[PDB]
Amino acid sequence: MQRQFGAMLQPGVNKFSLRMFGSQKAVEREQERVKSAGFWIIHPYSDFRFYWDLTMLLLMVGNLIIIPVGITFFKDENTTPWIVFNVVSDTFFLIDLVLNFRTGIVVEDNTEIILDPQRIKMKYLKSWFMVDFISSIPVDYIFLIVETRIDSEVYKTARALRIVRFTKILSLLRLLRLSRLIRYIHQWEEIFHMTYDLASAVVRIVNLIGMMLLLCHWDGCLQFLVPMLQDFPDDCWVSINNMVNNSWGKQYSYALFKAMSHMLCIGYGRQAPVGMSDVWLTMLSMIVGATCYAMFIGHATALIQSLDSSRRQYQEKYKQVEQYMSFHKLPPDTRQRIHDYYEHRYQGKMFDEESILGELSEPLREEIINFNCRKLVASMPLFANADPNFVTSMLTKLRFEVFQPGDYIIREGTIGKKMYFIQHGVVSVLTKGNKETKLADGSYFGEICLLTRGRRTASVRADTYCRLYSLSVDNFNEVLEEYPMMRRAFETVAL
Amino acid sequence: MQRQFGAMLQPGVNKFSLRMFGSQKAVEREQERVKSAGFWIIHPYSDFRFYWDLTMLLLMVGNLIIIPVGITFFKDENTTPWIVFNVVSDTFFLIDLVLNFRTGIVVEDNTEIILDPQRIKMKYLKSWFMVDFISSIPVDYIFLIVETRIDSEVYKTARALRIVRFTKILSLLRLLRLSRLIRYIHQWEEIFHMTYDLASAVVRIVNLIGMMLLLCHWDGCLQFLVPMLQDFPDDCWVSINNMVNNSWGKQYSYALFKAMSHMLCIGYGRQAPVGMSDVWLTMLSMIVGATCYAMFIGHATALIQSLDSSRRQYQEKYKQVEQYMSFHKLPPDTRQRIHDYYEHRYQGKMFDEESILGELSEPLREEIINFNCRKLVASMPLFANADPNFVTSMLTKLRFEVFQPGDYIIREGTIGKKMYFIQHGVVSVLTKGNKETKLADGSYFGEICLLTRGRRTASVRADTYCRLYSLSVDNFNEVLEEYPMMRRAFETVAL
Amino acid sequence: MQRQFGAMLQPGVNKFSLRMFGSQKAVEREQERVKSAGFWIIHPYSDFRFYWDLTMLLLMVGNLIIIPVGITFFKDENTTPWIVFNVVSDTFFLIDLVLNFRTGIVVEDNTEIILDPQRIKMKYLKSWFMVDFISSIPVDYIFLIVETRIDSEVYKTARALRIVRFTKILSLLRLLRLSRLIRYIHQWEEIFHMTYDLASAVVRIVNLIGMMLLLCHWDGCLQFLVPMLQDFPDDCWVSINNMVNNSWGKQYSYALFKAMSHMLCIGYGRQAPVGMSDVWLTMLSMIVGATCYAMFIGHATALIQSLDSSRRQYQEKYKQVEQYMSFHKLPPDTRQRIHDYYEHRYQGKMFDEESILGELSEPLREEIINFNCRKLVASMPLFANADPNFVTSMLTKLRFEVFQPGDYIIREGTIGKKMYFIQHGVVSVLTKGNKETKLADGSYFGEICLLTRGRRTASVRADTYCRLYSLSVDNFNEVLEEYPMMRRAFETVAL
Amino acid sequence: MQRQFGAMLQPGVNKFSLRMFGSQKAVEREQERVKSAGFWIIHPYSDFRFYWDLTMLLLMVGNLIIIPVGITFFKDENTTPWIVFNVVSDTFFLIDLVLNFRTGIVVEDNTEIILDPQRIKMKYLKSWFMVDFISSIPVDYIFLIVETRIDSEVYKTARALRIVRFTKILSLLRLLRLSRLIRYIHQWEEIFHMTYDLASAVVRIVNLIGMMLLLCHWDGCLQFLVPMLQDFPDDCWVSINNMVNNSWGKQYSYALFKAMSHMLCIGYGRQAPVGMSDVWLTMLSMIVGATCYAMFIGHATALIQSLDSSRRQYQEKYKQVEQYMSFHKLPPDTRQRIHDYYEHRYQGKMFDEESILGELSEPLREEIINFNCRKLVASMPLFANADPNFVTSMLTKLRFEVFQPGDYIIREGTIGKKMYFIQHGVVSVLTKGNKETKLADGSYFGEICLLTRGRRTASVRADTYCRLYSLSVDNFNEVLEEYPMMRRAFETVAL
Repeated sequence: MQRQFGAMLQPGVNKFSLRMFGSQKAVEREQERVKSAGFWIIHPYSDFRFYWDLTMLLLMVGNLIIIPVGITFFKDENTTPWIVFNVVSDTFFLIDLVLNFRTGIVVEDNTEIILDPQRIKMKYLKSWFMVDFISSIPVDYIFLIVETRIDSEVYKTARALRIVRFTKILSLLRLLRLSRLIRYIHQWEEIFHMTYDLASAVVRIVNLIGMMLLLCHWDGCLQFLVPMLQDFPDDCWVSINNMVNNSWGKQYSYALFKAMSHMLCIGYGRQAPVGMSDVWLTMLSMIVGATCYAMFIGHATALIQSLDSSRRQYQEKYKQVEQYMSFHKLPPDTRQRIHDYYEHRYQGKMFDEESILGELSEPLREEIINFNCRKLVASMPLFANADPNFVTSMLTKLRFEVFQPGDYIIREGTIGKKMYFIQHGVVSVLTKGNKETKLADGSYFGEICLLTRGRRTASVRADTYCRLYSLSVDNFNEVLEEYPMMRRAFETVAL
Repeated sequence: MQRQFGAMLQPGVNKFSLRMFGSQKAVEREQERVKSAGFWIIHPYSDFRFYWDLTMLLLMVGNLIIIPVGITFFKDENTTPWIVFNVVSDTFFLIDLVLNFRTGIVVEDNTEIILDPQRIKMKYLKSWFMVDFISSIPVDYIFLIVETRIDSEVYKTARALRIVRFTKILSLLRLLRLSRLIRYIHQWEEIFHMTYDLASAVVRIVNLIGMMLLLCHWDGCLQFLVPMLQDFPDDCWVSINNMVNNSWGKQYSYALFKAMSHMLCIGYGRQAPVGMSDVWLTMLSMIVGATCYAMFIGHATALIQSLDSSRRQYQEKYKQVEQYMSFHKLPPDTRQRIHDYYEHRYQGKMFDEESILGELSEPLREEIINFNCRKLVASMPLFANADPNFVTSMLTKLRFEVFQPGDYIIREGTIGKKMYFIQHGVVSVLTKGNKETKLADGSYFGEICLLTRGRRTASVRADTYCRLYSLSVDNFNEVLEEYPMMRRAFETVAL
Repeated sequence: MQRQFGAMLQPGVNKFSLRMFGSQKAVEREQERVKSAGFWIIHPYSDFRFYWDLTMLLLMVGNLIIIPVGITFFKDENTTPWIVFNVVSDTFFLIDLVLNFRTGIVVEDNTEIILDPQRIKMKYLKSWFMVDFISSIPVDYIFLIVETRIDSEVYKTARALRIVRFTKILSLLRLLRLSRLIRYIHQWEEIFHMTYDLASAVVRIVNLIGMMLLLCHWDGCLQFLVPMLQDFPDDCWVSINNMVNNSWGKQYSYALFKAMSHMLCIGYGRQAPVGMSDVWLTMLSMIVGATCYAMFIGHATALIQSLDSSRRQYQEKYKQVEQYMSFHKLPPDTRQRIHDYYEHRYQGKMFDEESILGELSEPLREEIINFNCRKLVASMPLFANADPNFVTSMLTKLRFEVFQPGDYIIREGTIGKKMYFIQHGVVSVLTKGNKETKLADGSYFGEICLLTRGRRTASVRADTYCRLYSLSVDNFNEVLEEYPMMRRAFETVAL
Repeated sequence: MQRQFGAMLQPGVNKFSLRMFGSQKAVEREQERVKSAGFWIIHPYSDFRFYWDLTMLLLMVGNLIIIPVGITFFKDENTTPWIVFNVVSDTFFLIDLVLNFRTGIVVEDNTEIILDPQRIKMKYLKSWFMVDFISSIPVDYIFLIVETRIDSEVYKTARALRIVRFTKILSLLRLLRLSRLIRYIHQWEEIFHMTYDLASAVVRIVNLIGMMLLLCHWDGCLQFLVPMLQDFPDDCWVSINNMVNNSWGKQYSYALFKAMSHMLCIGYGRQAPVGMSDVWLTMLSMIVGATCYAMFIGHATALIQSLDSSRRQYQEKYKQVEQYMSFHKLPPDTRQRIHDYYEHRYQGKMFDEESILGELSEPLREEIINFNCRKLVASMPLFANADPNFVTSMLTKLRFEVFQPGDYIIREGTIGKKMYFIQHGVVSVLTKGNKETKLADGSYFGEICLLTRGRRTASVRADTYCRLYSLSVDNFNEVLEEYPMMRRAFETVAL
């Protein structure tokens, strides 16, 4: 299958490519730009790069956990499965270092992914080649093989002891795979922000919890490593606690306890540090742990301030309204009225209807307005015998309004300028002759002033917290400007 | 009373139901939807569900406090009132587990509360049945009765010791009632946000203080439990402190001290942990306590940033104005003038008058404007002999303005465009002939240019920080457009 | 002087009364409302209430510091200057308790200060009378005198030892003066927010530092008090450290060290607590100190987020612009252009010119616009021979604009719509015949299209980051609408 | 070179001077104001002041690190290179104190840098002369020389021991160079905010990390100094740890460990403090360290809340939209539609197109609109045969719109009001006769209603997430108002 390998390196059409490049035609143009690049160029949004980086993350986490425990706590680090594990890992990392010479580079300074095979080489050499080249090759086995090639009988004096100490130091160059771990996790978390829309504070605090666990683990390995390379002098914390000859589990547990004690701000180990190794290592672990815990408090605060943002914005708005009422020295009755109005208008959380209906497109706006109000405008017989385009063009002019119980919605004797549709609540129509009718949901009132443009003949008082839709006369005239046939029909039926 | 039991399960008309469903008719429709559901379906907004969940919270808090202390610190946990307490509690929790098969489920993805008796079953089995079924039945007494049914003489060897240890482990399955505690507290705190409008940061920090006390209590019980199940070896913290045979109060006090020491970032107990049980338990308590204390700092910061939000927004606005003055390199005299203006305009706290008067309804706007200005427009004799509808339609066009002492409010010789009403402050009218009159609160000036639309004939200088209301000529013409009779009356009286 | 005492109780005219009540007439009305209240009613904004509360704060701070140290660390608390100090203090506090029956109460629910002498009595009894009545009277000396009146020879048995312990407990009822301390400090800090405009975060963090010092001091006194009332048993921290018989300075130093160690998250004292007194007292001090330190981190964060608010808002705006450029996939050259434009437009800090000039009054707006631009519009000979009212009405229509070097400010061949005035920068005018002139500060260009309304005849390219003022043709026509004489003059001179 | 020295003191034309003073002419005016000031006045924005302050910072950091270690840990502080180092340092600081009498003072209350040689003297004496005069002169060597001049044989009794103690105390007056360090670092960091636009939180947290390291270093020196001046009594921490006679490296390491332990909230040293020196010094270090660490948590939180500000603002906006959908009780299908629309409109991050295009200048707006849309309007044959000024004036009226798949972009039978250009996506044109054509990127539709102003004849449905540009009929008429020749050409070609 010489075509399937060429297909997997190219960025396939998925949710991510359609969201990045915009159209399917742009993704096909990107596939053609990968095709015209050269000999087997890997695009960093493909499927092969994804599954390869997934296997590399599942290998790097295991390497960064297993390798310091294998180096520091065990004495003979030349057993057969340990060498097998290191050689298999370094084989995968050399394969990844070769494949980095064929992967495109996503630059955040443009929308142009670099696919020039010479320019990716001249960028990867100038950016991240030295770290990956150190962390890929087994420098310790190179030093061991070269030292035994120089002297096959090197174990005569205590110089071979220094060779073993320097082997254990050079084998910590495999901890520079953290750079590739960080660069792969950021590169795929940006993609998963683009696709799935997860909260940014959750992602950053998961990243920080991962780094805190990894640094606590490395510091716990380090505070046993440095007394181990000094052959456990009588002032290190290992020999003071008489735990030189315990099992490696107890050594790792108590060392990780020292690291976590100086990380989460508790302290100490058994006693205070004594030797000059332990004092400076404890100060290093204290600096690293206090920095990581301060950043954890920062990410937790940024997470908590995004949980109730709408209700927080509501309370900021209502404190501004409290200041407005205090500035003009309003009586407390009106303050109770305004408080009840904001409790029954926004229901404790802030939203701006005008900006939200402005940001939406046209069919979503029409769909929301239809679902809200077409069941109400169908109940009026002036509108059921008209153009559906007239109704659709008229529904945009409705305004949502809220009235408290006791309010005069329509005061009798004024110029009628608005027509009201009832969504929720019960109103009372007072007319002359001491007649008081009740209107409820799905009803309407104030329609004579729309047609005739006269004055008010009856009062309307709200009895509950009424949610109403309003239609002005001027907006109705603007709707009649485009539809003159229904205007002439209203002129004839008005006769 | 076969009708009262059917009435209490249905959501009664209260402040909460009227605020959720909107109208009383919608609440009656919800009552009919509960009635047409099936055999005795409980609606989760009712009164019976409220008093039942209140009794369950008052039982769960007592259970989660008493049960770990009864398990870990006491030896013979088969005394009579302890068994009575457990059986009465588990009877109530089985009754609650049965009643969960008849409670509706409030889904936050819609406004449709599920009342289908088969769909609530198929949702509760797929969501939260296993946890409540474990935490309801006394699994420990089942294991004890079944073990004694298998072997009535099981106390011969030390196998019964293992049976008692496993009984004390299985009796901690009653601590999964925390799930029902959390789900009931969130479900009723959402309702009490809807009704009473309490600050969200206060509610969340009370929730966090509750969880911190409960986790400190459970960790204090755990750090005595795990050395107790190992029959107190000579490396646990209990036998090192020689407090195996103290009273249970001293044991609980010092264990809760260890838990709270590793929670509020202090440490340690007496000495550092020694055995492998204590090291990993101390690391667990350190992780839990550091996480809870970091979240406490986060909630405290989110609480503190909501206390002076209006004054903080004022200071952000004034720092923007300081940058505006620094950008155009204004002289310091004008900077002192602008500083005094913002001190005497907003009085240290930010509020936007135009947006607030826009967000309100029509009668509240009319009520605020009447209380502010009808005592001022009644003092002008041009307006006392006019339509009250004219005055009411004109009062909307007033604008609030503030002038510093030394300002020329009206400069003589310009086109008169505004008319000013005095709320607070004393102004000086300078005219020709070196005549300087003083005007004060309730007075007015600049009314000749409203009627005649000519030019200015006298200067007006502010002597104090004057709060004034202004009325433009163009807005007055717009008010006269709708009321032509008062316009003709002003034409006749102007003659 | 029977008039001076009546004058000092009334709120004098100062910066504070003029800012609260608005006008001097309102302050005189408040003085008349104090006069018509009754027999010597004290207004809480007066001068006497200020100097009285100042002396009470300077007495309460001394009492709350001296009294616990005198109670806990000294044995014979019946020496003569100690009794003199307590009697003089309690005399002042009884005088303050009497004067609280004549002080008005500032209610935050209205702008109406209560001055009814019966209603202030019925509010002060229902609000804060019990705490002040306990903290005012010397309950310890009452108990001592009554106990010696009951039995004059009470020192026979060890019952008098219990009497002395109960005397030292009852003498801590003087620590309820903290309520009056808090209520006076909030009441005058609100007034000093109103007058002097100090940052709110600074005031709240000074309040919190005061409470942290006072609670650390009280906890240090308490952790010596409770072992002292138990006659120093052999498990308290005092007898373990062999510091029962040291001087009181060393006892207070080490006790305050224990309190501050459990406050600022360090711990412990010498060893872990042992007795059941010390364990629960250490847990109490840990809870209080961890709460106070978490609130200190919260107030420090709220202080730090208000230091660079303008530059933070600038960076939020520029990150939105970076997202806008990333969304339309703009080339990097235009991104560098937009970056240079925002560096040379806002200079790293956000300010909105239109909203700031809208919020100001009319003379400040005229003063800023005159200082910015009258030196520029005087240099044009079309405007120096015109009405100063014409210039003043025209200057409002100028717009501030910024052009990068390389930009074509005027492109030749278009419809001339704007006229440009130069504030800063050097532009190049290119015309036909390959002629390139340089214009600099105080010059102007594009004035022929203002008069004639034709087309462009020469190009203008910016050579530096030019700050310019612009004047449109349509705004110039709007200025000519009100001033027809200068329009006719421009018609004649244009001929 | 008598001219080069006069040139270097004057502010040269660079990026900073051109950004501050605005124009090169203003910088030449500032050079003339420096020239007409007096005898060799140094301007604080020059090059000489920059390189001088750079050498002073590189000297002050070395002095504040070396001087306390040389004072506290070494016994004979009169060796030759130590005296050479102090005399060379104090010579440079006296030269700097002389040069402060010739440096201008940048005042933040205006844009006028003070260059009056008498007024800079009378400001520097009243502001910062005493601190710099103490920190410049070697007060310790003055006291030593004067004491030996008074008595040449002063080493007879133990009074010379007191002289040496007082010499080591007075030699800590060189630590008042911290004032000049802070005043130089703020003065140049303001300038580097003006030039290079680095994030403010990064700069403030680097400043705080510097102060935390310096205060930890000084506290570590102090907690050895105060036991050293008491000749190491048997209750200090030095003699308890038996480390009086160790090397100075071990003493400094363990003292810095005590300071850092009480700074990063860990504690203690070996044991608790015992003597009254150590208790109060430990309380001082605890207060300083807890304050610095709380400010570090504050700066870290302010840094973290500025990292994802755009995505945070997007999530706040979408939570407001979730509240809007919950308020009107929309069905979940429309909620999924609105969620998909905001995922495909803003792509997870908030930006406001209208405000951003309003804030830009005219050529940047034209350049962005040309790059977005001139490749689209060139493909329409109605526009390729027209004025390029017509196209340039018309391109401003395009609006960016986004449609979901399934939406009817054009519904057949309505009044045609808009014309649509396709940027991304594939649409389907349905017409009568069951004909369905596909249009893609670079195509256009709905142009007949622009010319004729009739009704719709075919439906257009979106099949993908289409990004379109729209052009209304009314905006097209407004474009034709200014260009009547192309309007007449469209009238003729429309025939």
